[PDB]
Amino acid sequence: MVDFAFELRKAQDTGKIVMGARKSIQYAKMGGAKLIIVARNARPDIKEDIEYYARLSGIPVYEFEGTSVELGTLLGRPHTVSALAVVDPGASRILALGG
Repeated sequence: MVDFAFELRKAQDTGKIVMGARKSIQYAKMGGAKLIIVARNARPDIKEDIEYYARLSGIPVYEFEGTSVELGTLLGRPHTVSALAVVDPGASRILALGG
């Protein structure tokens, strides 16, 4: 099974990700990510904008089952992260979550 926590870290360390709602929306807009991940408690309008821009470009969106606190912690940050975009999956299987 594709293990979200492990593969996300592996993408972070061997590929390229960008963190936060601001950059995640930008990258969805420009068609410059391969997956957008949102925390379950991402702000409704931010979820909706991400889902919309990703749909325009054919970019899958995956909702992480935990909070932005948990997502931040997984990503090695002492702050919330409510969304991120995987630009390059590196050696990871993270894009399998896009279905």
